[PDB]
Amino acid sequence: VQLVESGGGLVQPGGSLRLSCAASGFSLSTSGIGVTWVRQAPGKGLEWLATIWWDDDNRYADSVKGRFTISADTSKNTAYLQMNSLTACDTAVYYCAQSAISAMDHWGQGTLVTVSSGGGGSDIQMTQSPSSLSASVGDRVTITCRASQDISSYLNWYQQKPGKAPKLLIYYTSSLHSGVPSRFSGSRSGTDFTLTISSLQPEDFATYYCQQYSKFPWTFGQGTKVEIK
Amino acid sequence: VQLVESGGGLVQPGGSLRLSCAASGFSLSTSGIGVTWVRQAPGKGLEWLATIWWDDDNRYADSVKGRFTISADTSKNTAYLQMNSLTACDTAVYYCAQSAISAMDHWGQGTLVTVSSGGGGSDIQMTQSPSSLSASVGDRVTITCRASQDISSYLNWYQQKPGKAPKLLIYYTSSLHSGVPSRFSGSRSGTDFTLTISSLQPEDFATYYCQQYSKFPWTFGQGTKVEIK
Repeated sequence: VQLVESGGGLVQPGGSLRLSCAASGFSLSTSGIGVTWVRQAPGKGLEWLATIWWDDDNRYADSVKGRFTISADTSKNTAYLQMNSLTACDTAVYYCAQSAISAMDHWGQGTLVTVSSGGGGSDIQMTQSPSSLSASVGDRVTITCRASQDISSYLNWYQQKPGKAPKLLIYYTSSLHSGVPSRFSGSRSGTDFTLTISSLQPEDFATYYCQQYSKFPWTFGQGTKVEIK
Repeated sequence: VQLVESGGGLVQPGGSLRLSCAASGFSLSTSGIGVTWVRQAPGKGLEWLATIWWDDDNRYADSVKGRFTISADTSKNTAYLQMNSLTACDTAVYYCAQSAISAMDHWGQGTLVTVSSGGGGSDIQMTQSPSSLSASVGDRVTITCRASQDISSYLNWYQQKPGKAPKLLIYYTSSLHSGVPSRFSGSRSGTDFTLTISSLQPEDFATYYCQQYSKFPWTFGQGTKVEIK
């Protein structure tokens, strides 16, 4: 028994692909036989996606429901996975496997599906430090942010409280947004950027984010949570 | 200036939603004005999605390209995010924000979009231990796996080598797949399951996965990598 897989490749987001899985040495119409699709994102584990049985019964995972359909064509003795409206989160090696009556056997060799519209470059990665800090009212607080490439001074800082939308604090590295208290300031060293709170006030416990706009895509740091001691 | 957001909610995978963002105190047609959409997955940071400017220029992130479209309706002074073919990975609070000429200001209050077809229950979570182990040829090796609920004996074990498809080793807790060497065995204690390799051979360095089939969705453990010392 063999399952001979084909299809896959690099496709733009929103696009569609059909994977095929030709059965050899058994018939998809035989009572007890099912075909299952499983995927494995790069560096990750195994995720079940869908199973279809000889009697038409079928199940789908929520990760593909409403977008992918599984089928078995008894005239070609081939199973298919029709993927529509693909996203970057669907990037993975996709396997078909024989199910029988219950365990997955005789897996296909897998095919990589990568969903991307990008060139070969990388987005600008913003790294903040620390990811959390503890402070008391009255403390001086400094938060740092660095970019994976030169962004000149095209950096903004935002504050976000739980359950609230972000608020702009500083634009273009050092310009205080009008209405924001002057205890907030921003600076850069040419390797890094710093947000300083000269004397922390009770209303300043929040999460702070940097954001570059040197180029699209605009990207944010991971956030720094300023928490009470 | 205010941006008044509306829309969102709980929607099935593959479905569509339109978010709205009504401008107050400024006009979307004014030179220099843009509207940007940003999202925040539960517990995570901020992700830029798309910007549209008064002069029609626009940019989209790869995470939404081909599926979502942004627009500005000058007759209603309202901006929109049309979301199509939604996935679970799109679950997040979505914000609109005013851009101007460059920083995001006057953010909307955010709306939660949750993409799910599920009831209120949880999938069965399989936890293996350890996630990696070091061994020498000839060693006895034991790998454990537990389920977040009672799966009886409906558990399989698989082996996966780099670049290869998984291979079934044991089904229904303790049944060796024919052709697999007898040094592999499986057992259960009623709280846990164990895969044992009585004497590790060079061909056994691989990653091992457990998998439950008590119910759909079928779920896998995170894997245990058996590596050389």
